Amino acid sequence: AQSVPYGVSQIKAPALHSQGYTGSNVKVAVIDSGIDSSHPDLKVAGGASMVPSETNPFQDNNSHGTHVAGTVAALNNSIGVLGVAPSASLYAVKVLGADGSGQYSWIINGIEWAIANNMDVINMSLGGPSGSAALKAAVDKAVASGVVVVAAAGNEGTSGSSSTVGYPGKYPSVIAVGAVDSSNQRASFSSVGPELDVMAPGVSIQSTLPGNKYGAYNGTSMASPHVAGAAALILSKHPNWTNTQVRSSLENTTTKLGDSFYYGKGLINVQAAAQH
Amino acid sequence: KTEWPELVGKSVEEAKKVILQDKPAAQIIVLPVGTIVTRSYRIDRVRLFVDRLDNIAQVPRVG
Ligand SMILES: [Ca+2]
Ligand code: NA
Repeated sequence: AQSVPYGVSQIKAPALHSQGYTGSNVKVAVIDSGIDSSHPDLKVAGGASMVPSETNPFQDNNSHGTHVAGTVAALNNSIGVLGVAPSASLYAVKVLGADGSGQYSWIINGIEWAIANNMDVINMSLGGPSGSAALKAAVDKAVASGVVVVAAAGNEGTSGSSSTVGYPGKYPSVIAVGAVDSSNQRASFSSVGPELDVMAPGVSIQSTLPGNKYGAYNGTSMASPHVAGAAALILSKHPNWTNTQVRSSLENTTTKLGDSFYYGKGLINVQAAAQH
Repeated sequence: KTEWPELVGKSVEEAKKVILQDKPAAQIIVLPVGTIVTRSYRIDRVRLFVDRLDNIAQVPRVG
C-alpha cells in the first residue's frame, strides 16, 4: 500500500493535489549525491554529474540524494510514499561523492548546469561553514535568471546570539529552511540566525532509498525539499508567477511559530501560499 | 555532550581518543577543510575537518 508521510500533510500539499495541482511540467534540480533512477517510486527526467570520478548521476552511492528526491516527488501510485509535488520533473545534478562530500567548484558547476537547462526550482540539501565569491555569484545569478533557490539551513543548533546558518543558505538570495517535528517544535540540531527564512518538517521523515527501500531520516536536508516541492506546486497552479512571487507567497502565509531568530517566519502552508 | 571545542588544533589521534573515550559507537570520518557536505543529522556520526597537517581546524560536532 502507499503511505502519505506526515510532513507532506503538515504542509497541506494534499489540498492542492485534490484540485489537480501536482507539479506537472515543473523542473526541479536536486543538487546532491545523485538519484537512484531505477527506484520503482521515482521518475527521473534527466541529469548530469559534476563529480569527476563518479560520472553517472543516476547512481546514488550515498543514499542522501534519493531520499531528498522522494520528498520532492515520490510518485502517486499504489506503492511506497508520496512526494509534495509528485508530477514534477526531477533532475539529478550530482555534485557529491559516495562519502557525501564535494568540492566548491563541483557545487558551482551544478548550479550553472541548472541555469543552462532552464530549471524552475533548485534544491540544495547541503552546505559548508564558509562562503566564497564564486558560490555567491552563482546562486545570485540563478535567482536573477528566474530560478527559485532553496537550501538546508544547517544542523548546528544554537551558540548564544551567534548565527549558525551555513552557506549557501546564509545568502539573502537563498530560502534557508530549518526543521520542525510533527508538533511544530524546532528540532534541537536546527540552525538559527537572522538568515533563517522558513521551517518545514525535518524529523523522522520517510522517503525513498536506493535499491527499492524506504527509510526515515532527520536533518534540515529533509526540511528543504518540502519547500522546493511547495514551490513546484505553486508554479503548477500559477505558471505565470516569477520566483519573487513564489518566494513571497510562501513567506507571507506561514503558520507563525516562535521568535524569528529560531523559527524564521514559521511553518510553510502551501494551500494558503497558492491562494494568494 | 554534542561538540568538542576542546579539540582545537589537536592531532587526528587525540581527537579520535577523546571522542571515542566519550562516545563509544562514534562513526568517525576525516574530510578536508573547505568541502561542502550533506545536511542529514545522524546521531552516530562525528565528521572531522582537518588541514593539510592532519590537525582539526573546526569544532567537531555530533551529526
Ligand atoms: Ca508512491
Ligand atoms: Na537566506
